[PDB]
Amino acid sequence: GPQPISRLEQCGINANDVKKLEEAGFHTVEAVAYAPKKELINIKGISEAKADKILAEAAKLVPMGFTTATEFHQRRSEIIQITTGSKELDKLLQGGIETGSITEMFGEFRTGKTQICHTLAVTCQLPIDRGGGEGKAMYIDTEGTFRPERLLAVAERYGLSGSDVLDNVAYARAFNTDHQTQLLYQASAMMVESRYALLIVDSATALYRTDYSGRGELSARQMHLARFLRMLLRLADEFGVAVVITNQVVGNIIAHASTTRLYLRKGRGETRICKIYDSPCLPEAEAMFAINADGVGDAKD
Amino acid sequence: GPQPISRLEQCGINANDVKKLEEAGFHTVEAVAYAPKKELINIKGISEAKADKILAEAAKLVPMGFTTATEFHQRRSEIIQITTGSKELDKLLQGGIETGSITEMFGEFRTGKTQICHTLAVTCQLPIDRGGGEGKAMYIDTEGTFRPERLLAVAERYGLSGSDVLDNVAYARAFNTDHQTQLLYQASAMMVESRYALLIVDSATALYRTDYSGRGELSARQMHLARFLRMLLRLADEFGVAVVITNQVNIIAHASTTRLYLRKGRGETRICKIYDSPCLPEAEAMFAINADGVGDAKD
Amino acid sequence: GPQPISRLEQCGINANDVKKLEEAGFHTVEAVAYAPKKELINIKGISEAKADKILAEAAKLVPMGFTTATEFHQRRSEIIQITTGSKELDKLLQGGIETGSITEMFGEFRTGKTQICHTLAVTCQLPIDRGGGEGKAMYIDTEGTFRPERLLAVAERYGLSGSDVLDNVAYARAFNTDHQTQLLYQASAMMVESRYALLIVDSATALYRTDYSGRGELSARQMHLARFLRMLLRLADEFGVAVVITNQVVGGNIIAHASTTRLYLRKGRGETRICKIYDSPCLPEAEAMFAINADGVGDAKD
Ligand SMILES: Nc1ncnc2c1ncn2[C@@H]1O[C@H](COP(=O)(O)OP(=O)(O)OP(=O)(O)O)[C@@H](O)[C@H]1O
Ligand SMILES: Nc1ncnc2c1ncn2[C@@H]1O[C@H](COP(=O)(O)OP(=O)(O)OP(=O)(O)O)[C@@H](O)[C@H]1O
Ligand SMILES: Nc1ncnc2c1ncn2[C@@H]1O[C@H](COP(=O)(O)OP(=O)(O)OP(=O)(O)O)[C@@H](O)[C@H]1O
Ligand SMILES: [Mg+2]
Ligand SMILES: [Mg+2]
Ligand SMILES: [Mg+2]
Repeated sequence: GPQPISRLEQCGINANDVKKLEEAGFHTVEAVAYAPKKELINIKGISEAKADKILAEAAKLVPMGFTTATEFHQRRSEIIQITTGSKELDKLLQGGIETGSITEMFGEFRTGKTQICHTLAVTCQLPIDRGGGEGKAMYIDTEGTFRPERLLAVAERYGLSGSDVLDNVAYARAFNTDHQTQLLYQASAMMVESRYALLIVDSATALYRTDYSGRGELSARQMHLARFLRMLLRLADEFGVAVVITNQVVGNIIAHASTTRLYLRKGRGETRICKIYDSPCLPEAEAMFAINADGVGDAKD
Repeated sequence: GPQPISRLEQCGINANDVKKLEEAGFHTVEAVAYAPKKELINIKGISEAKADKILAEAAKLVPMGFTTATEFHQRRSEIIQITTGSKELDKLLQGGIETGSITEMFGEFRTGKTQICHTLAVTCQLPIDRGGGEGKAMYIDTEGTFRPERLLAVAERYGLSGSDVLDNVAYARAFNTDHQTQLLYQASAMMVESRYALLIVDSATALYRTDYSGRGELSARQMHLARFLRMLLRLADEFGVAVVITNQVNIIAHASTTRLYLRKGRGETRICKIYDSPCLPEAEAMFAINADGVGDAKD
Repeated sequence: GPQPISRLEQCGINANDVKKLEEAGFHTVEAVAYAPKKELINIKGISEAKADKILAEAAKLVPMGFTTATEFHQRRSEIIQITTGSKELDKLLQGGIETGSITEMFGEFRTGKTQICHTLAVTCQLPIDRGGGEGKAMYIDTEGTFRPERLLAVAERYGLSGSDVLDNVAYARAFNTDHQTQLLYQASAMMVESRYALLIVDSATALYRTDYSGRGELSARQMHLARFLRMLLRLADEFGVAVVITNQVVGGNIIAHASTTRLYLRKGRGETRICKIYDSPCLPEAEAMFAINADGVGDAKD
């Protein structure tokens, strides 16, 4: 129950004003309730009086009162944890990737940040009883490393139709930072008509280094990156989907944006070691995994 | 003895005018005595004549004369200090978190600002004789980092019923600065029916960076934050509860009474340092983050 | 279908402004859509208003919306894979050299970086049904190791006219880094009038060590190399040709994401050589052995 924006018109908001909200980026009742007063006023063709009518009726459908901690604890029992393909890696995450939050994977090059994303892009279509999310996947690529054939190998592992998996994965390559943020506007509208479960941005920081290379323009890219991260957190709270982003390390804005940070480093041979950095519920522990032809699997020395 | 506002009606003020004061945020005689003349005039449906009647009769129940330092010293002896879970950390605070004042914890990410809040959200329910506050907990979250499972582990450490602990913790996530301030209005009404002891805002500065990002709007966000901090100080003086806020790293200079700096040590160990304080000396203390909550370091 | 830049003039942009885009390096509508806002504004005689009209109308011809994974799978199915001459080496690359992307071959001296380039310079002229690209070859040399006689021996192996093979190979030796980058401007104009299929730069890192030898100039050569690498990746997306560069490792961290497939070469017994794949999004870490024969790069024959 994400409260479609069409129900906001039933409260009293005229249908023409709803069109302005959809083109602005708001497609749910929870989105306008998330927005302050200044967000609706800045929209073209919306006065302060019209903004107050939206916030009042939006709070009726989505209440924001105080709830008991035992109630929010039961809300965590309804959270879906997507498997990563490795049993030892799933134990490290106390179940898997938590939906509705941003997960950051920072590590050296060639470690396997992109490989983990391709594996998760298929496991989200798995049934919920098998550790999936029963939703479509969304892959935003910036390195040119997207390979649909790698998705077919993961589908064969769990016995899913490779053709149906590719039909449920949306792909788009961002050419620049302005294009990278612009793709999120189309992403919000697509998640309203169909159910998605995973949003992948690989890489989320590559385009911010090539465009703004000067020293006086450092504050400019930080303003653009902060605005890009805020839209990711809004989409996570809006649709309850898992957000996975990659970062290349040879960065203080992705501190509070990410809810769970993962550090990847290379081990002996094809084995890799993963460690949890920042997390509110998971303890600092490590787990070993490997990168096989079937995707991300368990280590087999 | 904070003089509830119901006694103000007994002096001569009609009860209907008192209802307008409660909807504004004033629920005690000390609260309306705290407010100047301009605060009551700005309230809808209150004239200057009605405001003068309130302040005059409020001074009878709450006098504003000079008192001996030994008398105010005994009033500070009644202040409750909530334990933090670490014995070395409790010694640093000369007892623990002081109720009725704002405590700010500023530090880098992953230091443990949220972990201290979850630990204090359970230790505040302990009996006062056991180092608690004998009151419910209130958690206002802005990062999405609230974990009820962390509260259960701390409750099992001190031998408390996990179900009863979750029933005594109020949780609400603020989506923006306007929503963050709006939650305090509901918070004041909840503290009237039941006794609370701790108010947590994590983070108190995160939403003020996401909403107001421009440069021409810099003066606007400072006015909204200053008004938010004054409401926290008003709630602390009104109900005598502890206010704990986190900040990720000038307006919170005089607003905050005790500042705590957190930095990471080797492994799971953490180091805490006191920044600004009128009674606590500049000292440091070491603590750890265990599965049972915030405990002492054990090399 | 890369949408040539001449179609951008049909939308409303005057043809004279399009001429400035060709002199800058943009020859398709997908190229100006690839470029951000700052790239077009920095060009002499182009204002922000003219740049906004280009980017807006370019998005109309080349949409930048989300596509199904099955659609991008068919886009990779249309990519031409040029054979390397060794059957075991072609199996290692899941087909051959991928066009439209940069392929790096880093290895010690005498391993065979130059020999592989000469072999690919002839196999690209083969028919696509025979594993070729049906396009001309372009060789940018920096070591003075270009030998047309090696091209004639490879042409005799595949039964091609040696005279016609030499007529379809463009050669130019870069004397310095500034000359190395300047040759790419001439390369873009040549690929518009005639069809090319392969661009070879051997070596792509030799001139950046001899020219910039000081320590205070280290940050200067990295800016020039990074700008040079971006132009190679842009030409690959623009013309859909394969880009092969060689590097001596006694590599750089800037060619990390720029290169799509890295190959490591080491010497075996005799004339045999061993090849290994380093970084790749689709190819697994595996090794393959090959040899250097008089006919070019062939399979190992103990
Ligand atoms: N088909 C495959 N089968 C098995 N293993 C593979 C396959 N393809 C790639 N790998 C392995 O996965 C790794 C790929 O690393 P990856 O491309 O994910 O790095 P990355 O984190 O994306 O770095 P960057 O994005 O900065 O280039 C390689 O080291 C390789 O060993
Ligand atoms: N179950 C657990 N057992 C032991 N330690 C834990 C457990 N869960 C979390 N931790 C530790 O507590 C820390 C949590 O950091 P925390 O989330 O408090 O940072 P923070 O102050 O909220 O930073 P920010 O709010 O700016 O993101 C982690 O570094 C982790 O090592
Ligand atoms: N006509 C030929 N017949 C057989 N083998 C040959 C012939 N010509 C050259 N070779 C072999 O090919 C190899 C050439 O190595 P090559 O010049 O490709 O090294 P490289 O990778 O260019 O090193 P660098 O360019 O860094 O000096 C020689 O070792 C030689 O044995
Ligand atoms: Mg990658
Ligand atoms: Mg936190
Ligand atoms: Mg060579």
